[PDB]
Amino acid sequence: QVQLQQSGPELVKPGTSVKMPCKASGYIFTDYVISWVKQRTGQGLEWIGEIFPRSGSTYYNEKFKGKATLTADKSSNTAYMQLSSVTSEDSAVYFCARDYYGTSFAMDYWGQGTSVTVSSAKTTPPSVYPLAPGSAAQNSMVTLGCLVKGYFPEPVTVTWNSGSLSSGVHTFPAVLQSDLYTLSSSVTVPSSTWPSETVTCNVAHPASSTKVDKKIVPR
Amino acid sequence: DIVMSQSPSSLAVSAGEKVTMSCKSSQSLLNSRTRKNYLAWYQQKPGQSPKLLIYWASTRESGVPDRFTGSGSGTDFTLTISSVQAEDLAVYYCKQSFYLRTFGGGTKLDIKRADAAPTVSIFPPSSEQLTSGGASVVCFLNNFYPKDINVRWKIDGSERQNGVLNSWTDQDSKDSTYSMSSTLTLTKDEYERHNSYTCEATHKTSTSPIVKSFNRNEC
Repeated sequence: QVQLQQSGPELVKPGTSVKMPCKASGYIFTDYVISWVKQRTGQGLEWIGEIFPRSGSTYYNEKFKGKATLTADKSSNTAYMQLSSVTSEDSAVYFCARDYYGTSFAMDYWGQGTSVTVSSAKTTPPSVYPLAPGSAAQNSMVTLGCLVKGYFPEPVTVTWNSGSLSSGVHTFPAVLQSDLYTLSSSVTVPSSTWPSETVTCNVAHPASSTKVDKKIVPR
Repeated sequence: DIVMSQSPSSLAVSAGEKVTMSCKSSQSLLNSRTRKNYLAWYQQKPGQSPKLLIYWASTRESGVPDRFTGSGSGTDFTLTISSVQAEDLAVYYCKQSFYLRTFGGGTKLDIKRADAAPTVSIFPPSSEQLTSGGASVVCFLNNFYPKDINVRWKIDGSERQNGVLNSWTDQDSKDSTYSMSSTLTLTKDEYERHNSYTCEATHKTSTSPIVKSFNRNEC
């Protein structure tokens, strides 16, 4: 199982640095090149550069030379990207990629991406509020939700019954208002499931290391 | 620096229909010795990290449906989806690795389908949010097509525009629909004053708005 494991989300102050790890398991880490790729919010992908971990020789996109610095630790099969003197322009998701250089020349494995937000705004944890349905005539499926309000930065992840409830879920992209994000999620389940059973929504905010579970009770 | 170019930038077709998409490079990506074009095609579905589809211009990677096919050579390249599925919603990027790495700007595939009126649900404030002084009324307008939809909030019959926050999901990969959350946020005092709260959805599928409401003082 070729897997590339990237750190959870980063808030970093303007003018300072972030150093981000990509931990490689399932193959001979030194037989493959690691490529790093940037993706600004709702934009295309942009290749940052590549490191040959066996030698440590690096190549980049010339836009990022002197902004991004790539290293590797052969002992711990872990590649790293440092970004120095960062600006709002550096805010993005960053991936690492296994790069089958010398044969396919393609990035066959991608880590899950690291969200980097550049701001001197404070880390704030979310308030998670249950959305239990009111008085209405709307009667075979019931829809419930969670309001995740007043957190910085992105992201939060939301799961229902810790991931058991996957179909019929809609999590809506957060919206920034005055240094603070708000997001919402909905789950749609049979009328035979709730409230006879438990539907709990799980909010992770890794920036502030928050995990909250909000049980959806009626009324 | 090899520049890469995709057209069209957006693209919308029905399930089961064919779609082709174009990728041009500023130089030839063909290596005369190996006989291979270093041009790859990737798929990035919404929320997910990219996935390698094809390498050497025409060689389909593992874990990729046979409906995907790559072709071309030199400086002109094509991706054919021979029978598009709902799951194929995504941006498709071509990328050269002939020298360094360059990604195209992306070709967004939107899926077109039979219209659907939205399932609307309205949720009063959580008792927990009202304890803190705040009052958010949330409306989920789920599983609709096409994406254009207006929402309006009435308070005791009068429209309200300040304090609303709206958020659209990307198209669903299973049924090709869209969804939206709309949240009307108020103080508890302001919420406590009035009695009727009403969420109206205007969509192509009816000329009559879909209306959902609740009375604060009721069950």
